[PDB]
Amino acid sequence: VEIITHWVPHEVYGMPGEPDNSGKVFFSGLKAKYMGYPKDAQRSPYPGKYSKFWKTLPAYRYYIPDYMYNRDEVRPSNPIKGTFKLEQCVACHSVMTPGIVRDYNKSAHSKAEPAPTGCDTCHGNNHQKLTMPSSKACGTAECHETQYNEQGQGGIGSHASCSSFAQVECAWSIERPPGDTAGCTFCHTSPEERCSTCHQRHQFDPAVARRSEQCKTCHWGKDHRDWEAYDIGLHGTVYQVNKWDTEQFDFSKKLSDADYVGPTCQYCHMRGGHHNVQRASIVYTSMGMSMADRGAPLWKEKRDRWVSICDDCHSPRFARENLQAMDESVKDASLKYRETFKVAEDLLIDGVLDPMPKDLCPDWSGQHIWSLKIGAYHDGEAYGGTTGESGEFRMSNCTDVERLCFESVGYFQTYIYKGMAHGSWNDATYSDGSFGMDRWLVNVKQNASRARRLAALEKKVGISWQPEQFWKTGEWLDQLTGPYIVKNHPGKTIFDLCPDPGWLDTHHAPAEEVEYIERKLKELGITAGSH
Amino acid sequence: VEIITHWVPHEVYGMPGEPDNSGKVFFSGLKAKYMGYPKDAQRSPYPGKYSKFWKTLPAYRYYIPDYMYNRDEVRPSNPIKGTFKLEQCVACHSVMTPGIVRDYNKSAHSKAEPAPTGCDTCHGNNHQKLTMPSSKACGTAECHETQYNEQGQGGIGSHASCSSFAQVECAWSIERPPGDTAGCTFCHTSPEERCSTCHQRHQFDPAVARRSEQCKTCHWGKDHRDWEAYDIGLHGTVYQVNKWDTEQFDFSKKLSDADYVGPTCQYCHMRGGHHNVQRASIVYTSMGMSMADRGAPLWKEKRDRWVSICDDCHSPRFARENLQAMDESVKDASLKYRETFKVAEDLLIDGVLDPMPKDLCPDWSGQHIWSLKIGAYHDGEAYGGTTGESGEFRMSNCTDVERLCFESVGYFQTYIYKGMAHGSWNDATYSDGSFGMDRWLVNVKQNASRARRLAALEKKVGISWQPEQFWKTGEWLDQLTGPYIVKNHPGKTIFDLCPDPGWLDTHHAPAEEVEYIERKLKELGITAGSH
Amino acid sequence: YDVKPAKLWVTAIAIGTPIVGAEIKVGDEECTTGNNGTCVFELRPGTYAISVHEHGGQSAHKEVSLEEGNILFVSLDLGAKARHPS
Amino acid sequence: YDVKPAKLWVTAIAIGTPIVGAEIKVGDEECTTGNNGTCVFELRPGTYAISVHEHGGQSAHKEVSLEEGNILFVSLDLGAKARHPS
Ligand code: HEC
Ligand code: HEC
Ligand code: HEC
Ligand code: HEC
Ligand code: HEC
Ligand code: HEC
Ligand code: HEC
Ligand code: HEC
Ligand code: HEC
Ligand code: HEC
Ligand code: HEC
Ligand code: HEC
Ligand code: HEC
Ligand code: HEC
Ligand SMILES: [K+]
Repeated sequence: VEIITHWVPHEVYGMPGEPDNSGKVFFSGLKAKYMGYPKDAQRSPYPGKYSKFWKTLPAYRYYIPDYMYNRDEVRPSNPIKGTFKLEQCVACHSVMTPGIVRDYNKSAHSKAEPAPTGCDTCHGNNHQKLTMPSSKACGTAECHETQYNEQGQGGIGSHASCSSFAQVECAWSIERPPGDTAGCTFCHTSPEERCSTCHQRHQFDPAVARRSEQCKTCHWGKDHRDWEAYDIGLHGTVYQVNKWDTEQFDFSKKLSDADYVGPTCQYCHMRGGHHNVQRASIVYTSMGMSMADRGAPLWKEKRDRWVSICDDCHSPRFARENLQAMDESVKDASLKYRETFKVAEDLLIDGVLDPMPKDLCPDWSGQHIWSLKIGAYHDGEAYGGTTGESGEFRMSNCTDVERLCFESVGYFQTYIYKGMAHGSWNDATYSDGSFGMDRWLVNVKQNASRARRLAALEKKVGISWQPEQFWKTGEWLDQLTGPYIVKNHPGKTIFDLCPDPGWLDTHHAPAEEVEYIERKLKELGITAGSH
Repeated sequence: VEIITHWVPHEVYGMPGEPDNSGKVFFSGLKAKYMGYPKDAQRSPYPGKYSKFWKTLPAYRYYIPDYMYNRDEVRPSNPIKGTFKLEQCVACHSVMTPGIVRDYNKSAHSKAEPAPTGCDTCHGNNHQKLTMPSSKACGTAECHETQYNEQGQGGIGSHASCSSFAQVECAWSIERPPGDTAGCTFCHTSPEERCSTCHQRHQFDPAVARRSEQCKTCHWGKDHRDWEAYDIGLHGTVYQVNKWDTEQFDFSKKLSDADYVGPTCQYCHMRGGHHNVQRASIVYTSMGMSMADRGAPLWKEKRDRWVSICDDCHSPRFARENLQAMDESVKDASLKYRETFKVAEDLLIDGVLDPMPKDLCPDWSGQHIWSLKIGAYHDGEAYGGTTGESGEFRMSNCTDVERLCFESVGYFQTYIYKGMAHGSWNDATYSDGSFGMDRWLVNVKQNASRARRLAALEKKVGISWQPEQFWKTGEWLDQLTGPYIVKNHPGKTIFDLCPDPGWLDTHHAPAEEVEYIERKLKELGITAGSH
Repeated sequence: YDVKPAKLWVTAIAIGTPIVGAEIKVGDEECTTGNNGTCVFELRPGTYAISVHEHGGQSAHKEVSLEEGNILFVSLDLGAKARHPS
Repeated sequence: YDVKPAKLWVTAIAIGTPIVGAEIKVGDEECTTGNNGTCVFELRPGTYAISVHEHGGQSAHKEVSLEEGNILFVSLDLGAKARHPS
């Protein structure tokens, strides 16, 4: 495989210094002058705390539509003028966008009486004042308030907050050029903002929404192998073998009446058809990066509920003990990471980390706080930042040791939790699970050893190592928020520049959750934690 | 993505030094006090040679049930008392565990005459003396002795020995806390011990068992991409495209009458419905990590048999030559690894390996033998251990060079064998195949170069490098068998402490296998090998 | 003959997030927003003044002319000052 | 009326692996295990003593009282001493 520099007409070859947005071919993407995203392109600013630093693309308009499409100031132009009846929407679009009309005609919305839920009902009559319907539009009292409210019951890390918190206040997305993290906007906003999730537009078929694969489009990959774990496990094996056999899986049945041979994502997480997908969750553990013994007496009632779900096709004992095994795997995983972290932390404390945070490019905030610093556990001069303030947890713009630590807990550890939870034994072991963390521990130790050996040699020979320029600056690094803040707002951080209240300021844990924990801690006599 | 330390009530935040089994959330899994597995929990010891060092979880009771469930000393408690008729099992469980009864009612067992094979037939009548039916229970002369005996014909690395040898004497499982390798128990024991494998309980449908996907649940992932190779190959393409077309794939037919358009795992490995899945195998090559030219005249008759299977849908020549290509890929792969190993071996012999085995944590045995040492090929002071004794082959608790060597032969090389065997061209090349080994060879060479450059600098400057403490000890390392043996049984190894005969002591190669090899070696005039 | 009334959706936003408990006045009609931050009004043809008020002291205004059988979604953002804890 | 017999499963093991050749006697009926390592007995209701004797001079003893139409699986682990090569 070569970087092919032939056949394609030369007239279209980009030469050094030429704009990257010219449309010319730059071999291996080299030598081009970075022009950045089109800031003249008609679009919407992102909502939320960090609106000012949120670089947006036109495409984003669809993804948080109430703010980014539906406001008069933002709504995009449309070449078709006039206000139309439903008949007219259908007739025109049946040819202009055939698939949409094909889908609509299949939908229950079209057949509804006395009046159908038509294109105009969801989009408006005036073609110059069209709107994109958010979850709020679907969730009106007259329509589907039930499902909206159900979903909205979710806490942090649920379908209720995956846009407003996770995405709108996403560090990396804000930090980087848009497009670097474009996929994050397209993935994160959907569950909260668009109800075409799971049951696709414009058919809105609950039968297709009941299929496991619906979840895979988001619940897969590097930091949550939810689909992969389920799919390859015996539940997923049973599923793939039987899913088109109507005698084994009847998707026409409502989830309350679901009598499948094996479970679906929906069978477990959307028990009874409840739209709060987090309803049965025990405790939020930051994607499984944070650790908890879910089998502990503290969570007895919550674990019991899970056993009630498995009860459908297993003895309580079998399920109880299998989930206990998961708990053990989770605990043993964090044992490994603690050892891994110690190696990394020691490099920082001994100041032999290559390089130290102060010699890296400033983080998204415009600070030189240690990547791995957790404000609740770490405090000191070496870590940086104010008391209680965390670092920008990342796999980018850091040392190999920092990166491998991130990968160990942020990727491999999650494969153990999700793997064991969904019955994928290999995901929890060989397939980048337990043995993934093992491999990375070795990698961290080796990197620590090398860095310490160099530091020792340089001391004795009397070299004071000057960290290289590429740790500080570079073509990509220069485009980040960090350097911009340091240069243009010298004394301040992004938090200073964005003083508005965040999601966490306005959204708290439900009263019943605090009430349960306090009751159980008193019942068992365990000390409460700190801020 | 952050380590989120907010929203979740503080009362449940774990603070440094607190037990990990409290049920409190430890951010990134840090600062918790490791309490280890519940040793007070009612369970069974593991069977076999290393019983004493085999740490077990309650859940394991199901997985080797004859020893771990069915003995009076071990059988778990049950809240339901009485001895019952079959009618009673069905009626009660139809509500208590609905799915099991749904499955049972579909099964042929329920319909059997003059008497059905009921819950009581497999589990017993006394609810206080319930048993879990192993392969021995199914394989009684009165029932399915045929399938039991067929499966039992398998040698090492078959479904006949995957529990008794591979798992019961699994180095890593014994070495580590349980849960670290919990998935290994759940995966390995099944084929040998539980006949609910392939044809799921409680339906026991041979039709579902005939589907390729059945094998995927175990035959996937880092060290055997059996499913992945098949699935993505043209056989797997044909399969996925046609599997629900009854005209192309009829799963109601017995394997003797299978007239599919394309092959299934069962079509090739379980020819004629024979339960010895290894029946057609040429020679055991340790997951394909060991190398053999299967196309050599020595194995002519065995390769010919494979051509007989491919013959069904291809010319003998086409199949012959395609499998010859596999042989060549396998040989060329080991050529690469020999170069890779040489680099690693040279670091050990020159004593510049960072660090040397003596400065690592003791292995599972309580020794400091070199990870990569193969007793049959390696002997010397530098390697460690007695003559003929191997090291603990691992990806954990070693150098990067050792780790990368393991990965090269233990992961990437297997993708070449399995890839070429199943028709996945990319698995044998780009997708971590041949080019995977290439990448790791570069990685090994670089690590060797760096280690040698540091050693040279330290000699000239007069530093004698003290290997760091983290190679010897650490939060996870301390929990292993190695340190325990060194501390508590100073003079001895695990083999001393577990003197009982192992699997290899009581199980030998079949007479016909030795007879064939001896006949062929004489026929061709090749020298026999050594111990 | 039945004059088909216009349907007007009014969504109250505070830089992205829905405002709960805001009062929307359209003509003579009043609606106090739920979790949606959205009120749906069925109105006879004519020109109307939409006003969104919230207890923080922030307001948004828009005048809208509705014909027979019109459907219009209106999205009004009241700024970051309209965002209140819990 | 038919006095439905009791079915007795006797599994001989040696820390895991089934003991081949081992013989099991209960009452008057004498069974000797194959590769399966299990003997299925059908007995008239009553009290019966189970004895598992081997060529390698190792035995395990137990006793069961079976009612009408009982199914009981018995697992007896004789130990590592009841394990010989091939
Ligand atoms: C993408 C559009 C998604 C689809 C389709 C589904 N889910 Fe989801 N889910 C998604 C995100 C972005 C998030 C949370 C992000 C965050 O704010 O942290 C979730 C959350 C969940 C959870 C809760 C996880 C937790 O840590 O508490 C569950 C249990 C969950 N999702 C399950 C789930 C199921 C079963 C789905 C199919 C029906 C499904 N999700 C669809 C993104 C998307
Ligand atoms: C009809 C056969 C289609 C063609 C041709 C293309 N797409 Fe599509 N797309 C289609 C459906 C039915 C869906 C699912 C809708 C849902 O509610 O999820 C999609 C989905 C997308 C998406 C993601 C959904 C979203 O974020 O809105 C994108 C980004 C998308 N489609 C874009 C897209 C592009 C760029 C295409 C041309 C190359 C294209 N689609 C083709 C149906 C069809
Ligand atoms: C995937 C995680 C989903 C998201 C996000 C939303 N919905 Fe859904 N919906 C989903 C499933 C699996 C089902 C079938 C559940 C069942 O009871 O069997 C549904 C069903 C609906 C329905 C039909 C209600 C009924 O009569 O059973 C409606 C009206 C509905 N969903 C609306 C809806 C809305 C408004 C959403 C956005 C907030 C929404 N859903 C999100 C899966 C998922
Ligand atoms: C039932 C057998 C399940 C099926 C089918 C799927 N999942 Fe699940 N999931 C299940 C359990 C018991 C757990 C552990 C919950 C606990 O804390 O004890 C999970 C975990 C998840 C999570 C994490 C939720 C959290 O609180 O952190 C997610 C996001 C998740 N599962 C998603 C998911 C998806 C997308 C699935 C379909 C492919 C799926 N799960 C299958 C039980 C079951
Ligand atoms: C023989 C053909 C069986 C009949 C008849 C029934 N079951 Fe079974 N069951 C069988 C096997 C091989 C296994 C696996 C045992 C193991 O060691 O893992 C089981 C397992 C169970 C379990 C526990 C496992 C679980 O899924 O929770 C239960 C609770 C169980 N079986 C109950 C059960 C009932 C109620 C039956 C009558 C309808 C029944 N089984 C029939 C084999 C056989
Ligand atoms: C998990 C429960 C498995 C299922 C389902 C299937 N197989 Fe398997 N297989 C499994 C293990 C753990 C092992 C051997 C482990 C060991 O002791 O080394 C095997 C072995 C085989 C082999 C022989 C491999 C060899 O090196 O000689 C073959 C050819 C094989 N398995 C094929 C196979 C097929 C075709 C299956 C589906 C019908 C299948 N296996 C199911 C684990 C599991
Ligand atoms: C019915 C719809 C089920 C629900 C709900 C859950 N499981 Fe399941 N599980 C089910 C089947 C039909 C099977 C296949 C049985 C077989 O013979 O292989 C399984 C399999 C498992 C397994 C693996 C099989 C084994 O080792 O015994 C495990 C570990 C398992 N199931 C556990 C489990 C848990 C913990 C569940 C709740 C979260 C659960 N299952 C849900 C059917 C169904
Ligand atoms: C997967 C690798 C399997 C394991 C492990 C076991 N069996 Fe199986 N079995 C399997 C298949 C693919 C088939 C269909 C084969 C065919 O001939 O078409 C079967 C079939 C059976 C049958 C039916 C026998 C018949 O009339 O053809 C029985 C009674 C049976 N199997 C029993 C059985 C027992 C007792 C097992 C444990 C030792 C066992 N099987 C393991 C696939 C697999
Ligand atoms: C026929 C075309 C096959 C299908 C379908 C599958 N496999 Fe296979 N497998 C096949 C061959 C010719 C070989 C090489 C055997 C040799 O030594 O020449 C293999 C290899 C394996 C092995 C390794 C066996 C060994 O002796 O080392 C395993 C474990 C294996 N295959 C499993 C397997 C599974 C699980 C499949 C379904 C997904 C599968 N194979 C498909 C031929 C064919
Ligand atoms: C033209 C439309 C064809 C007819 C009619 C038949 N076959 Fe064919 N065959 C065809 C192609 C394009 C190929 C691939 C050739 C290549 O270079 O790879 C083949 C291949 C074969 C082979 C060898 C490949 C194999 O799978 O073993 C054989 C043995 C073969 N064809 C035999 C064959 C027979 C017996 C036919 C009559 C029933 C027949 N072919 C028809 C194209 C065409
Ligand atoms: C009344 C209800 C019954 C009757 C008449 C039978 N069983 Fe059971 N069984 C029942 C319950 C509530 C449970 C779950 C107990 C718990 O874990 O809390 C069970 C469990 C089983 C099991 C699983 C044992 C285990 O978990 O290890 C088996 C294998 C089982 N039951 C079989 C069984 C048979 C064969 C019966 C007829 C003779 C039978 N049961 C009767 C509830 C009830
Ligand atoms: C008798 C049997 C026949 C007849 C009448 C024909 N073919 Fe063949 N053919 C036959 C065999 C046994 C084999 C396999 C030979 C071997 O590899 O050991 C073949 C092979 C082919 C092939 C494949 C050639 C190759 O491997 O490269 C083809 C393409 C083929 N046969 C085609 C073919 C055609 C077109 C025939 C009619 C004119 C024909 N065969 C007749 C057996 C027999
Ligand atoms: C594996 C390699 C390989 C084995 C070594 C050989 C010789 C090739 C050759 C190429 C070349 C050359 C190209 C052109 C691109 C370049 O940059 O040099 C490469 C393309 C490629 C694609 C096209 C994808 C696209 O253009 O978007 C595809 C589909 C490839 C897949 C095969 C593959 C089958 C599974 C295997 C094996 C190889 N390639 Fe390739 N190839 N290839 N490739
Ligand atoms: C990619 C990233 C991303 C782009 C950069 C942005 C900004 C996000 C935001 C988050 C945050 C924040 C979370 C919460 C966890 C934490 O530790 O900070 C994270 C969660 C996440 C999940 C939930 C899994 C769970 O909780 O078990 C899911 C399903 C995610 C998937 C999307 C994804 C769609 C394919 C892409 C792209 C990203 N995420 Fe994320 N997100 N996310 N994420
Ligand atoms: K043939």
